[PDB]
Amino acid sequence: MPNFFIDRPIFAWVIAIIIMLAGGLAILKLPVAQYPTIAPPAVTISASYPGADAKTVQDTVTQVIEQNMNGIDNLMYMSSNSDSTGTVQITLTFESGTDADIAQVQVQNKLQLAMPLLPQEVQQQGVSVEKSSSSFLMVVGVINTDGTMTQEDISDYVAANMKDAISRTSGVGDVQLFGSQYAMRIWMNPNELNKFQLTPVDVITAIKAQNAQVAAGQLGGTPPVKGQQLNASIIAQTRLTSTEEFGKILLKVNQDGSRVLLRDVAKIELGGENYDIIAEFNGQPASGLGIKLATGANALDTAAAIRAELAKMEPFFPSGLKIVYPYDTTPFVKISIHEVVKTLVEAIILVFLVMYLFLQNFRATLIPTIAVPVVLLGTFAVLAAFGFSINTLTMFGMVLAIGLLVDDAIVVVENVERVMAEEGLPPKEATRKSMGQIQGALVGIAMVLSAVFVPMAFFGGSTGAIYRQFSITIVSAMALSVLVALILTPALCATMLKPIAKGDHGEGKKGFFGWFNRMFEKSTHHYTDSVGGILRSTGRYLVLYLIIVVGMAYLFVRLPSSFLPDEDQGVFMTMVQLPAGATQERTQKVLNEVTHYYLTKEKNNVESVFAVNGFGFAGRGQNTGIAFVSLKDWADRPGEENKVEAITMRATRAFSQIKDAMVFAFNLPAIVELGTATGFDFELIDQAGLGHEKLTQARNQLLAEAAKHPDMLTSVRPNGLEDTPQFKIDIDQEKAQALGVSINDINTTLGAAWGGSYVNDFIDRGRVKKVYVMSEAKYRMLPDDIGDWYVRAADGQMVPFSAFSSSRWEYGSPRLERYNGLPSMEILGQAAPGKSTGEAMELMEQLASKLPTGVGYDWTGMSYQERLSGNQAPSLYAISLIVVFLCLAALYESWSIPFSVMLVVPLGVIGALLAATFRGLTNDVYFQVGLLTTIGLSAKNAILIVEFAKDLMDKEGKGLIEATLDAVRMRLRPILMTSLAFILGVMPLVISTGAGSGAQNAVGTGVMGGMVTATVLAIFFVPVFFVVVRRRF
Amino acid sequence: GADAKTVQDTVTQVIEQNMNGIDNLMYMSSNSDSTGTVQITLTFESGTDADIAQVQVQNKLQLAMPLLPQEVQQQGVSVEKSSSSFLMVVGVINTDGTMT
Amino acid sequence: MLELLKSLVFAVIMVPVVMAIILGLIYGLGEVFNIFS
Repeated sequence: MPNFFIDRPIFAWVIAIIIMLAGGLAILKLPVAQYPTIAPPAVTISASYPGADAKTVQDTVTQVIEQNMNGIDNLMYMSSNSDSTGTVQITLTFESGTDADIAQVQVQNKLQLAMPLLPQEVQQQGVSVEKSSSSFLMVVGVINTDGTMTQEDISDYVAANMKDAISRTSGVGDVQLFGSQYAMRIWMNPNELNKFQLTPVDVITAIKAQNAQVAAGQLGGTPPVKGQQLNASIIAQTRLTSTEEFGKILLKVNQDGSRVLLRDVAKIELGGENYDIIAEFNGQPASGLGIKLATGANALDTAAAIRAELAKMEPFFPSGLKIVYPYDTTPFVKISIHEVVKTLVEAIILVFLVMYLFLQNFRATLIPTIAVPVVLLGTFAVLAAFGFSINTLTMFGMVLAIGLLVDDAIVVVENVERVMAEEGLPPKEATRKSMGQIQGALVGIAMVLSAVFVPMAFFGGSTGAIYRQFSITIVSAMALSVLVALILTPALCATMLKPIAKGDHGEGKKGFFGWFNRMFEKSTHHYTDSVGGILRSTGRYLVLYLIIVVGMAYLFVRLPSSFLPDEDQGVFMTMVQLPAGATQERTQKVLNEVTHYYLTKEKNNVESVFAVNGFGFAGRGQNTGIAFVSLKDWADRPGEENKVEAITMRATRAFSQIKDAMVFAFNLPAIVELGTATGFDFELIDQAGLGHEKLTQARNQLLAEAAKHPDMLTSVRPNGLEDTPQFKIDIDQEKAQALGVSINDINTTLGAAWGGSYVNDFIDRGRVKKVYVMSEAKYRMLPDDIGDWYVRAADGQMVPFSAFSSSRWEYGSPRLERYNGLPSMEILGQAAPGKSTGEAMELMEQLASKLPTGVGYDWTGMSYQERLSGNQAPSLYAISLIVVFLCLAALYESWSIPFSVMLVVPLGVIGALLAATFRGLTNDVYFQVGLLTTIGLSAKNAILIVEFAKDLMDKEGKGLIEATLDAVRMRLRPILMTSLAFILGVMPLVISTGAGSGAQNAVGTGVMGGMVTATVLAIFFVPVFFVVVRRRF
Repeated sequence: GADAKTVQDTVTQVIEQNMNGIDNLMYMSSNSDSTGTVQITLTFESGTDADIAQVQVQNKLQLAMPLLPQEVQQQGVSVEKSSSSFLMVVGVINTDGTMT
Repeated sequence: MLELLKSLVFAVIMVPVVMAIILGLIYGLGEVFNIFS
């Protein structure tokens, strides 16, 4: 087949042409995202039930929904959390790969039937049903710098004058608003109501009454009279467009007709639906747009289009109005591109150098430079053909696939120079023989590696998706290379190489190259001089081979594991917790203390503070909040101190000093879905429906033994929340309707007065919007304000609450969970340093085992997955062991020699470890995919050596050693070529700091060093392996 | 019984919003009329899967139902793969006139 | 594009070194095995 093209070089070019086009056709159509999808499909339902408590939300809504989720498919597990914001979030967990839409539609439709069973206010508010994405292209912060508006004020211009336009930009799928539109905020004063003997109900029904759609009919509509000729549409009462109108919403009228108005006993202005969360950007009111990268869109493209949209609204911005982008992914991605090609193009040059340093002439040093791009170009077309996207994962694997690409050609063009330099043969005929010798070699190898690299694509869950981005990248680009090696380069080796005389290594050259070749050829001798020595006595080199191998596990197991390196991203979050029920205002001060701190101490590196009050990760309400901070670009942040994690603890150490709060700042997991490799998610489940308290007791009880095994566990904590003093009140039914006082008015006034109540819709500026009714805060603050509110007795007299009502403080849990529809309590912890999770997990199970009757548990999330994808690891290695031996034995027709190859494995791996531990690293896939390209190349150099050595015994007939030496020598240079080229190309990735550096450096170190030992060690020991296997057999 | 404009802000634009970011979305055209009724016809890439299309639409649409005035909800909101050109028309009469 | 002139030098300057590295390895290491032979 190689000879097919030798006689048809153009027919090689022709293919080499198509590849550049298709590849080129891919570079334009190949998508862009910092990361692809990893997380398994999960649906999340969002329902709100205003002014409420966790158990109401649970009791009335959740469990109802829990029931009807039945019938849906591919469910992994069902999570629920209920809270004292009158909110639910039910996230449904679906098997990886499960169609998320079907997953969606099914859910939402299971919901429709269950919607009726829900409360109306639930229904009138609506519920939101989502696929789970916490990813965002960027956070659009928006601000007004003259202080002339609120964030609610600003909130609306966002939704109304901004939000939709960007929703209509190209490449954005999702537009969130981090603030609420105006709503009509009615604020009711009892003391005015009673004066008029009135209720919110009086207000309510009135609001409903006179703000609504009254549909009419037609004049002249059908059927008409014959003789008709004037038919139109009739227009009659409609919703109100303005507050002042609402004031004229008319509570009541008299027989004389005097008007009691809505504003005659309650203030009115537009407002935020929820005053829950406050925003501050660098100290002033704010909101924000969560923007998410649409599926397959070009991450670098959308963020710009966004910037463009917002550029043209600028004339239309009020004074002080401005935008900010406290968060964006695009910045980190663009560089990630430019860093990869800089790795490829500069490596093509080194090769041009290396081939030059050796061949020292221009023509051959061109050919791989032809050969290397084509596959690269070609690879993108394989990727984009079945449609991977350029991403962080996929770029590192390409560069890691260099090492196999670089050497494929060099090996190829190498063997032709040797034949020429040794046999002086014309390159074209010279080319064939090179191919004649090594053709079977390439075949076996490309079988081997594909046996090494394909295994990992069958990995499960989130992590496997990580592994098959590299794997499918590393399997294709390696395949195309072999086609090239077998096709173009030979016709490039036949045509584009010039003849050289028989017997010339170039010693007779002048200058640095004669000095060179003389040195190298001399460096060749001593090496084999000892190798032959190495071979006279094998037993020693077998003993010492065991030694190296032992330290491998010793250094291998001593090395901890992780998912992903943590990068300075320019941004980091800091998280606050106050005591329980601790108020909002208090919450907001430390923030300003938080915010000010950055701008105070971190002024250099910190550009901005984007603040959130009342919203936690660990649950919501006043006593929590987060400061999302931004920094200046790395180039503005010299040294590690200026870098986040450095910034982090510094910031952290200072916030330790705080009073009243749990303040800690931390980095952002490059993927916020991945959790922790040493940590675990767990559920304390009540199988028996014991209720709550008991369920708790086991929990804390479960921490007791837990905290009695830090030796295994650490950080073992419940994620959820604690019972607070919460205010009971008792209705005395009998006293009530003894006054002739109906219950709902009591209940309804109540939930509406104190809780606040959404009545109905109006429109503003042509925008349909909500109405609310509620008591002025100062009115609704406190229990003594309860009795301030009165009720209209059926007889007309106004009835206070302190009359029929009797109350107490009490404890209740202002958040609640059910897991797969069983009340759950989360726990969170990690394995002790030096301890793996499953050991921890096993112990929870034991400690979970010993819990009270009715107490179950479930592991979940990264624990649920860490359970299933652990079983899979060894069964693949064996498959990955089996396939590998078979193929060589095919190439070799030997049930032993293949072992002579297999022993090279620890030689590259060992050096690889050294560098990760000397730099004190951890075990990750940038490392564990790098552990692979290394091993192969080490089995690349031994197979070939044994190819010739074998070739020397079966063809030239030469005995075992004299061939063994013979092979190692001839292959000396190319190994030296190989290792020489590969090592310097990855050099930048070793020193690389800055954005994306931890990842870059990750691949770099484990690969570089192991390629120090593989290069150097293997070439010594692999001839022994061969000899020790061959002699033994 | 209402008017287009209201209908447009009560529903139509309530609808236009959740419709950002569904796949193969070539263009949208909507209408609201003095009969109180809407049509919103979506068109997606030639070769698109209309069911799948039907699904993402169905998915986003759910977002806006709570944003609907009730009778619209009670009246119900259907999403249907549409063709504005009837295949045919079959007509009918009574030829003895015995019917109207 | 001082970008390439930036990498061009170092990419060249290291070539003899790393080759100088390993020739010294085989120098020092080739001394190991004769010595350990």
